[PDB]
Amino acid sequence: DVVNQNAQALNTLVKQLSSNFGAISSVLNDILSRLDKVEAEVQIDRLIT
Amino acid sequence: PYRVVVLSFELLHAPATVCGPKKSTNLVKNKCVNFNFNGLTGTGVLTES
Repeated sequence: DVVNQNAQALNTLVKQLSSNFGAISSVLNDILSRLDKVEAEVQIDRLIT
Repeated sequence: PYRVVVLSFELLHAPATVCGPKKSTNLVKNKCVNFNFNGLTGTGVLTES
C-alpha cells in the first residue's frame, strides 16, 4: 500500500498529459501548427497552466 | 462562360488520405532521429521490435 500508492501518483501525472485543460487539443504540436501565434500562445498558456 | 473552380481544403482536424505528393526519405535505426509519418510526428530512437 506504499508502492501502489506511489505508482498511482505517477500514473495520474502522466494522465494529465492527455487532457485538454480547456484548450483545443492535448497534443502540443497541433496547436503549434494549426493556429496563429497569438492564438497559439493563448491555447498553449491554457495547457501550461 | 468561365469554368470557375472554387478549390478548398481541410487538414488539421483528422488524419489524411491524399498523401505522398512528394518524395520520402530513408530509414535510420538505432539513432536519435526525427521521424515523420503520415499522421504521427515526433522524435525518438527507432529500434527494431
